[PDB]
Amino acid sequence: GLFGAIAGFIEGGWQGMVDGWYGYHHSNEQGSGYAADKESTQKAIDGVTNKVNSIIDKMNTQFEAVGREFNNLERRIENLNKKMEDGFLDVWTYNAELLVLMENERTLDFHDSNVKNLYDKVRLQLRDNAKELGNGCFEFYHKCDNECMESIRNGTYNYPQYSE
Amino acid sequence: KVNGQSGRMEFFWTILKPNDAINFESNGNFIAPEYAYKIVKKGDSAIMKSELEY
Ligand SMILES: *[C@@H]1O[C@H](CO)[C@@H](O)[C@H](O)[C@H]1NC(C)=O
Repeated sequence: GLFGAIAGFIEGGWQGMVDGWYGYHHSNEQGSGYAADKESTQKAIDGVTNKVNSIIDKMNTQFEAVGREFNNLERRIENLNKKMEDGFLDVWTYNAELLVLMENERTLDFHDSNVKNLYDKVRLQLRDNAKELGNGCFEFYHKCDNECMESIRNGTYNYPQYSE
Repeated sequence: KVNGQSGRMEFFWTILKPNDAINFESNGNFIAPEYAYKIVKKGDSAIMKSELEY
């Protein structure tokens, strides 16, 4: 995407994650396991919900074309009415389509931003105790069990662990 | 001749306010009113040019 995470430096998405748009997949002696980073998913869910609410409520006074009947010698005023209603409906269709397109753009890029930001959050803690394998994974230079991974998830990784 | 009848009837309409009066006078060609319509309930409505049934 615009930030390079989705279909970028991370190859593709995990079918095995069902409870979050983003997450971790840890593998140590205590097994492997997926986990959802709930907080970032909630940021994204709020984003999308507020976007849908905005789309619904920002065009809640659009235009209502009520019908007016005219005789045969009021062709001018009838045509005025006709092309007026036509023009209003055209401009409001334009507005709806632009909103839909621009929001699709911003939303896809928002998700990309969230993935890149999560990768950066992990990297900024793991600074030197680990090494980037280039595709979204981090190799731990020390031994660290499931509570290590939990401290990484909730954001409290303790840097003093000897790593050689 | 329209419907085999050449003569033409032209109808007019008005709306009397409460407590007011209307006065007709004539000496010919008077298609006089026999009924009228009280406007008992305004509202929000429309006229729909459609062909469907109910
Ligand atoms: C109609 O009758 C009322 C009596 O209830 C009278 O006051 C009023 O003046 C009459 N209308 C006109 C136009 O005079």
